[PDB]
Amino acid sequence: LKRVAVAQLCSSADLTKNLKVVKELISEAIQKKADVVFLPEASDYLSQNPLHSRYLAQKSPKFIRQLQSSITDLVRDNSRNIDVSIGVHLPPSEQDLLEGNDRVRNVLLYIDHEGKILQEYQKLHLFDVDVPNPILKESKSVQPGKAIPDIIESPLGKLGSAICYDIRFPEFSLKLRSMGAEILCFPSAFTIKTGEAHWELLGRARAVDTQCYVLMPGQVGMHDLSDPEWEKQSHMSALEKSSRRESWGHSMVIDPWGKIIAHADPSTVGPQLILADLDRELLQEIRNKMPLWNQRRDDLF
Amino acid sequence: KLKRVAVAQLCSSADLTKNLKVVKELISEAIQKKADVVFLPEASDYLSQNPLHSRYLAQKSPKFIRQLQSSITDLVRDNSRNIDVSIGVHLPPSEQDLLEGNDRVRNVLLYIDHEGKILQEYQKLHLFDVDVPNGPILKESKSVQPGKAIPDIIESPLGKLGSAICYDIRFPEFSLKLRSMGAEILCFPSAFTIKTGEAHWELLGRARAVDTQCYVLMPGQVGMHDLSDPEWEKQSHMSALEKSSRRESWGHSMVIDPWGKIIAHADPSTVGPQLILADLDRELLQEIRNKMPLWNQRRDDLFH
Ligand SMILES: C[As](C)(=O)[O-]
Ligand SMILES: C[As](C)(=O)[O-]
Repeated sequence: LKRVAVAQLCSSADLTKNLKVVKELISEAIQKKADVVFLPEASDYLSQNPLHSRYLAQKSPKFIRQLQSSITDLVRDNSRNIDVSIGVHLPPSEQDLLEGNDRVRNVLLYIDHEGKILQEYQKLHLFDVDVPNPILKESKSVQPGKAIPDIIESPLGKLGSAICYDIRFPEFSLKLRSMGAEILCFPSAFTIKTGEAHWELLGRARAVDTQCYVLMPGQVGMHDLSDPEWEKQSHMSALEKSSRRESWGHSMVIDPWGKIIAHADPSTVGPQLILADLDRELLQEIRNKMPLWNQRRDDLF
Repeated sequence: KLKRVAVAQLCSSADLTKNLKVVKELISEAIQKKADVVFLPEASDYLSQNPLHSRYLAQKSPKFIRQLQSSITDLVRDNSRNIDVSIGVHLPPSEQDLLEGNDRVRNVLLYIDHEGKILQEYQKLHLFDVDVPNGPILKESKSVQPGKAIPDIIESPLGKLGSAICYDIRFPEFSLKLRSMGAEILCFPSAFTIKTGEAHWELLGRARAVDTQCYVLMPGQVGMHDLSDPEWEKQSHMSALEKSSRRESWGHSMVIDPWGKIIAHADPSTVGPQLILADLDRELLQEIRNKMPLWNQRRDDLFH
């Protein structure tokens, strides 16, 4: 058995405040003897609009460097290793700007106990949706990724990584299992409407489809994305402020048979951590008994 | 603006004549309820005791199908009203199969129109070869030969129909292909086990519905099956010890909208045959696809 921690939190537009929360969760995870901690999409910030995101993305590299230092500090202080999977934003590179692509990068970092970034997964499927009872277009601020993420040989086993919308495209999850995934993660900032309808369904489905443990770290609650300093500098009227967002939470861990084995406590309000012990022998037993990957029709599909 | 579907739940025996009677009653009920199409489960002609039994019964299936074709035209004529029928049956191996040393039966999903014309015979692609958790070892491939073709989209009275069977549901790329080809409605006629049914039946149907943004129809076998066949047991020189033929199906037949909402579901208080009805809404389906345009947002540059 190996221990995973899944974090649930509520990002503001203040990267400093968000970093403090992130650090506390990582510290809690080490104290609870988790070997890896998984944090949601956009753990560095959430923004009011594309202009705001571009402004905040400039601050993200410092957030990441301070986080790297904080992990090595926490590991050394507690005398125990932990790896961190965390959703952040990155600003466009110098080359991107020259090519006329001034969009930010929605990225999932895997940072090991040495504070080294082992992977930077850039979100492949962008959330451009008329949410059933606001009209969202992530591609107005965000640039899509160019590559399928490699499987990570984590302390928990073979890990396949994805972000939010990615979960809705089953071919991605299937590919990660084909590449050797035993564990999938979907750090997310889900809406209330789609969360109530599909969050648990999609997580359990991916787990059952792929015979993988599935980790679902989610943003939760009502966000306050106000940023007086940005609002002043860009000369905003209060009428064009868009600082309210709300996220579904219900962060969970699902076993390869679709059983929810850990779930966020709905009665606790702030950031929270959930723990699960993962069983490699149960995973192997499920795959042995129902050998889906020996039964696919690759000749046709 | 709405189109009515009927989904049948039944309990097949090894007796093709008895099974036909039940199928005929359900189709009759569907026409009376003004369903445009009726969907029946996998193995609606028969279920068997073992691979040898299946091969023996499959020889009787062509007669079953001809009688069914005739029954449909008779029912259409007598009610002055059209219906199409989707039904899981078995078929014996072809001469070409036999020449290749393949005497296994075909697990096929038939689409039959109101004139009794067979429009499609989809031969099941993925076969149920699994060790059931706290259950029996099952190997469909011992009795059944896997298909070699992706089923064409059927332009049914309800809309564009993508067809699959049972175990096919567990392979998301199949349902994804059906939607890519233009499906608006998916069907998974099944004979699902108790153990896997309790765990995954509702999950898989709802998942496929929301994955593909299609209506999903799930006609299921239900109950403890009577696989008794005295004349065949005699012919096979089967002892009473070998005669213990136990099989049980999950049922819980349902219809699911493209958002994953269950809109019709079998009554759990019946273990016998029953029909459920649903009105399918084309506007809702198109609305969902418009608001979340998944098929405009895939990464074919990476997956394929
Ligand atoms: C019994 As036939 C040859 O119409 O499938
Ligand atoms: C043919 As006998 C009744 O001896 O098994």
